[PDB]
Amino acid sequence: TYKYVNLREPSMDMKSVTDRAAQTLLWTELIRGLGMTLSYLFREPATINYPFEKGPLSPRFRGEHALRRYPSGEERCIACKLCEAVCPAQAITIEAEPRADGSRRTTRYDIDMTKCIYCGFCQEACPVDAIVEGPNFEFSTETHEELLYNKEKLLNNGDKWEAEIAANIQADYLYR
Amino acid sequence: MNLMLALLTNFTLATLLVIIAFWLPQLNVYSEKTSPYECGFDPMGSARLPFSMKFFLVAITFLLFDLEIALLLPLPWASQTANLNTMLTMALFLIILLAVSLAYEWTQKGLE
Amino acid sequence: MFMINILMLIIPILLAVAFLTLVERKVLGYMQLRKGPNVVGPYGLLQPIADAIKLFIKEPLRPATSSASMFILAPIMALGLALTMWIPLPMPYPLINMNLGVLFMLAMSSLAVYSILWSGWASNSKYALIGALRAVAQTISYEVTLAIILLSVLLMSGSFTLSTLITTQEQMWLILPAWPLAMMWFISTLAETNRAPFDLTEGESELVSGFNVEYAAGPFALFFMAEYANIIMMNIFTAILFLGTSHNPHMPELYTINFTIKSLLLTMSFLWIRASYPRFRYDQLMHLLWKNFLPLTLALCMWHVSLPILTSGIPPQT
Amino acid sequence: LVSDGSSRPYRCKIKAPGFAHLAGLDKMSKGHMLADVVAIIGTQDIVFGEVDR
Amino acid sequence: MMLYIVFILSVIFVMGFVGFSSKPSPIYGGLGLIVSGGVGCGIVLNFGGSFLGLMVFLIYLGGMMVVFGYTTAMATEQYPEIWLSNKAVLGAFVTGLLMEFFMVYYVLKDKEVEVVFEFNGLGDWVIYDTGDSGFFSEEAMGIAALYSYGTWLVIVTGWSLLIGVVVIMEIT
Amino acid sequence: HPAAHGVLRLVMELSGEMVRKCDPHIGLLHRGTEKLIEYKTYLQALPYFDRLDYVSMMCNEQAYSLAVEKLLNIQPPPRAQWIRVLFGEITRLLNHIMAVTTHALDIGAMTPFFWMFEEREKMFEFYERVSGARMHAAYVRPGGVHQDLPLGLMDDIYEFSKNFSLRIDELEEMLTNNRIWRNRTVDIGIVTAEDALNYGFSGVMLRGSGIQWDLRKTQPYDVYDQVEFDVPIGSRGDCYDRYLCRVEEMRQSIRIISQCLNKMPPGEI
Amino acid sequence: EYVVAKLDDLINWARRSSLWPMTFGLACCAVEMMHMAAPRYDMDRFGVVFRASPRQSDVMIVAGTLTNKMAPALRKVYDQMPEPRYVVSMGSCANGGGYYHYSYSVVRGCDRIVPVDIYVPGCPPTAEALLYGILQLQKKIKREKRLRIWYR
Amino acid sequence: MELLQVLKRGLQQVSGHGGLRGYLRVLFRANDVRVGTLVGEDKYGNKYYEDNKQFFGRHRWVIYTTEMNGKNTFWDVDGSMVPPEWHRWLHCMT
Ligand code: SF4
Ligand code: SF4
Ligand code: SF4
Repeated sequence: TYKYVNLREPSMDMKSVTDRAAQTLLWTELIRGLGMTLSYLFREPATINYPFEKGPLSPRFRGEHALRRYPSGEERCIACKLCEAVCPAQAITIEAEPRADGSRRTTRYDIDMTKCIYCGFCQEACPVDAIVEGPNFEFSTETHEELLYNKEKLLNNGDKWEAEIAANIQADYLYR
Repeated sequence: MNLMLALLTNFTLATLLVIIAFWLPQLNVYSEKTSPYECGFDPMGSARLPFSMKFFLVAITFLLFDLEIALLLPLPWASQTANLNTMLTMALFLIILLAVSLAYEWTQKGLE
Repeated sequence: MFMINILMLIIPILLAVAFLTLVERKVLGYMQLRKGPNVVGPYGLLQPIADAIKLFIKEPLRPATSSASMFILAPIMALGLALTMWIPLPMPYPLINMNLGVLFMLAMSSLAVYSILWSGWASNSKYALIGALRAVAQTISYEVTLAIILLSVLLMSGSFTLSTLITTQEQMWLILPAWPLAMMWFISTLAETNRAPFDLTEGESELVSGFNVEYAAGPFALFFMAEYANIIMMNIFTAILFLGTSHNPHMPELYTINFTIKSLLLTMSFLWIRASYPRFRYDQLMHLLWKNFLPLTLALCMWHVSLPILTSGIPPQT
Repeated sequence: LVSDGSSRPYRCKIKAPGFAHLAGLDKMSKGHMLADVVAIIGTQDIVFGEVDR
Repeated sequence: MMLYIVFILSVIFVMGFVGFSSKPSPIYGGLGLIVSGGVGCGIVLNFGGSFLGLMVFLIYLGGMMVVFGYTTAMATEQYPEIWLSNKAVLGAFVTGLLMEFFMVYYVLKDKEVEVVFEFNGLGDWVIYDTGDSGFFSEEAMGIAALYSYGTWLVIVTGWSLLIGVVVIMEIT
Repeated sequence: HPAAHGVLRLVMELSGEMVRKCDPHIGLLHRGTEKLIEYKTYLQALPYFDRLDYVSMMCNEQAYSLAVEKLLNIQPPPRAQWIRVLFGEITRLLNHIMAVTTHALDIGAMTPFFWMFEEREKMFEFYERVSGARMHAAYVRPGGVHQDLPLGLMDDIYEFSKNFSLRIDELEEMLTNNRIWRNRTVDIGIVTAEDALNYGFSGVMLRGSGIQWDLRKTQPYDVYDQVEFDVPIGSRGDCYDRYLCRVEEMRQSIRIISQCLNKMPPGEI
Repeated sequence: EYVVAKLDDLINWARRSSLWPMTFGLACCAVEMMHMAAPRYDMDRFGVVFRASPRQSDVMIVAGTLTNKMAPALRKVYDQMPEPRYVVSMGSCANGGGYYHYSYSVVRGCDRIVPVDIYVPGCPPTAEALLYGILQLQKKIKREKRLRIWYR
Repeated sequence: MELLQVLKRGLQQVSGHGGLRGYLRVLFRANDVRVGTLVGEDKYGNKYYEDNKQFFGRHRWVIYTTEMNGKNTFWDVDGSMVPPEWHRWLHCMT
């Protein structure tokens, strides 16, 4: 359909034009709002007082990585070379080679933490359900020699909290 | 005799404080490369300052309205007199001689 | 010990202009919904001792392209005519008694803008060159709005000195009778000293940073301490020229107590604005003075001239 | 979006404003001051990296 | 703070000039004035005339000069300079400076030398006041406000300014 | 500073005051995109559509995911679309909270920024609860929405929407009829011509200028047809009538988010 | 003797407690910088006042992606800053370039152009691992200007 | 009228909170000085108060005390210290 805005005409009669000459010359407008709508300061401030208080999130949040393990640990990753092949940024790097018993596992697993674009494509391709984006924003170290991760940085970083992780998926896994 | 004691006191804190700020680290042993990298964010800028007029008149235009409000200044001493009509009849002339001098030029300010 | 009455003035004020910078962002903090510098204080009241010390450690570059002879005599001012102007200013007892001294402010109100034209020119090209030129141009056209509307009331009080101007405002807070003028006494000092709604001189929006751009931490404390030595003075003036207190030949002290609980409210006005209004686009900025502010200021002068004469009112002075 | 009949695409050509709303600054603003041209832009809503068009 | 605090201003004033009375690259011309104007308004503030001194700051030194300085960006010189650096400017200077000095040296360096410079005595400000007096606003230029007797003096100056703008509305 | 969260360098030859010339240099952010999307598959290359602009997120990808379902002759299931209206029409509350403000931070004000972004936060949760991440979130796909939304959000959308028309009434008393702003914008940069069409402009600086057309109701998207709204229009072609669309276009959205919470049918995704 | 090492509980506590960060908006990462100065997590008034001119700063910040044509600009700006300067990159594109790392017209990494100190990792770092990345840089001044004059 | 009304909460916010000792000490840590209603058990030195459910987002808060693990004493507080359980509580994820 339509509408027409800013289409109006002044009335042009001496009952009006005072009302527009009691405005220009006496400032009866322009004190209407910012004499007032500004104050209106008397509302409670809104601030999350940071070092202590913190704000909301959701169980589907994305962040620092992990590699779980079952009960008594198997290093849940089977090195099926997938979370590697859907990765848009191509951070992941994986090198398998048959472990002594003959069950296969990894050797090098490196997520670069600069390239990773935080998809949620590597949480959703792993069929054996290993690699999982953690919910902790612990980060920010002082040397780029660092953020590159090896395998045996990840596991700890994913065994430091599994009380966080193992209780999110069981909220979220019923939807997908 | 104590005014000049209250002036050269004031500058001498100020004319001191330049050196203890500007000069003191100015001889510090840091690098301070001579490279022509300075004069921020208009790197080179080779021109004369061109004449731009409506910059100029706002000088002149003031200077003349200025004078007579020195002439206008001794009203409040002159409000104490003998015959006062020669004041009100005369005092009110300067003003209207000021305000006229507006109305003419007011046809053209340009962009001021 | 007259020399220890002076140095008791210059020093104890540099704390206000210091600790204004803190109440700058607390008051302007809660307009935004947040708290002000907090972590370092504990209350924050300890912030400005740490800030005064970061600059003068931090290296003071000069442009290779500058004329060093001007790059000193100019700031060696922005701290004089700011600290000299304070001299004859009754609270209640001024350090000097100047016979006609009210006029002496305009002498020192007029001679500061000739320290802007030096610095911005002293250095270099078009951000401080034509950028320090056209803040000259607005700073001198807001005097004619001034000296007149200062000269108006002085018909209504009799003389040029300040000891009379406490007597006449006795039981009449001189803001009733000329309240039309008083407004324009406010928008002036806010337009002249380069503060919020007409902000252009110091740049944020219209340019990068006006007139401050070159000075590194070394000299730039002075200006950033000079520009706030004008703002708390004109506003420590307005309230001797309008909202008067009641002298007390007995407890002088209760004069100043009730006096800083006014001038210190009043000031917290240039902060209570700056959160609020936008800028003028330099055309509209002067273009609104001649056309608009001025015609009245003349017209009222034709009025406060006659009102005494037409009531047998004429104030008791020479 | 062309596509060649198999898995990876062929030209994927994106157009967003910023080839119009800023094609028309030079036209629009001639005859006003400089301190307008800062406040003309803001109305088109020009936001870049989009002009990766 | 002796009795000579007047004689010490003027001979700074007289030296205030010769800076810009030769040829200094006239962005330093101003700094030859606002010193001279300043010390000039200095001398006048003795003698009792005050209002008439404190105006030169307001109407001229403060107000006028800025226009003299607001241009010389429009006429803007090419690449300014610190004066007295050159050999063209420096040569002309001293011979002026000494010419009062060598004057001021033996003008009175002794009892008297000789006649034409000997009829000016010094040091008590012999004339600089008379007796005592009453008070009117002070006595002297305290009453400088005549819209009484002076009229045909104003109304020319009052009218001569009004034409100041018309001439300058044109050639501009 | 006036980069508007971007890096352009423009050069003008002004005549003493008036500009009369401008010729900007874009190409500071190029990054080399469309040469790099021949080299990636279809579902792998999605985000590089989300990272294109910084502000509208789910409104991109709504324009890719609709350019693929076509070539596939496939439509989403019904509960798909009625998401893509709720997020699709919730990010029109983002670029209209930004372009009234981070535009008017140039005009110099403070609070209409520090006053709003208290709120533009309360929205960023709703990108985080639904899927993952702070801004760029890859959710829409070629098949309709990725995964279902939690138990919740419909008491955090409703509870949040009925508060919001007040906030947008603190950007009005603070702006419209405030003079110093009215005077910074009226009759400024007026293109009323049929060049304002001839250049092929898109929506606003159209619809705010007269000539009347919009691609939401002249073409359907994904069931967009079944909800009612009116397209604000402007009087004269200046800026301050391209502002006034972007208020009356934030007061239309809260009609649809309010109209679209009642209809979402159960079904797959 | 010991006065020096007690003096650096002043000067090495002054420079860490007032920072005047420049910022570079370029790309997505700029918006999650703004929300650090919006009132939720309130950047200023925790000691760090937000943007100033190029000359007056201490810690410049690189957001965004650095193409070829922006490199000649940065390098120059990093210089003019005074002495006590640092460079804190952020975002996955100042660390080796996000993606675009294989493109033709993107510099790879922005360490290559300047001596960068602290890093932060991810499209937008979550407006949190920013501040967490500074409370690294206010803890990365444990250094002493003693033991250069006063040992060698 | 409003001079003694709200004031009766603050004087009980002070004189009933640690007296003078347990007040200036919880203010110098931050200006968070409001005393929540309930408490919490966990864990080492770090409490969790939790407010009465009279706020949203500033209703759930925390307290750091001293030298967790090989740590500087107090005025160093970062916020990566919370035990990896409360991420399921303090962040309002659940
Ligand atoms: S997690 Fe899934 S994808 Fe990553 S390696 Fe183990 S199996 Fe292959
Ligand atoms: S996180 Fe995002 S980017 Fe890093 S690997 Fe998994 S998908 Fe590829
Ligand atoms: S991801 Fe790459 S592009 Fe998106 S913000 Fe972080 S850096 Fe800028």
